[PDB]
Amino acid sequence: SPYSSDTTPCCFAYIARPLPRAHIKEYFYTSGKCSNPAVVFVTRKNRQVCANPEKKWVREYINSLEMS
Amino acid sequence: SPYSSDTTPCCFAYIARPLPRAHIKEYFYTSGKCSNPAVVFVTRKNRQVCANPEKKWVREYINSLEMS
Repeated sequence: SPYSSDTTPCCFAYIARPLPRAHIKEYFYTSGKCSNPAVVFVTRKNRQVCANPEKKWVREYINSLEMS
Repeated sequence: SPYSSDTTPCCFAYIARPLPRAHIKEYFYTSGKCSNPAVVFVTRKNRQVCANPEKKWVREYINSLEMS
């Protein structure tokens, strides 16, 4: 191993309500050292949220962020 | 469950070298949704590090932080 001496962002919950696209700084996926793979929406307040890719608005932000 | 819709800080690595007590803002333990329970030293740069309680300097910071 290289040097993964840091905590791992593992999200297991899934907020049913969507978040404000005006406060979603950046998100990212998480898995491997987690019970299940899920998305993580981080706002500008360093607030990490858990979102499942099986929603209709979750993949909406992931698609609006990773544009072409 | 209440509302744990956030990522979980799970540390599995253990830095062999100690950290600078002049940059250790605050630390905390982590477990439950993690493969193993470990400590987490967070500096002022929002840098989360993993430290095991089986070291000689790790419990040193945890004891110097949770004074009486």
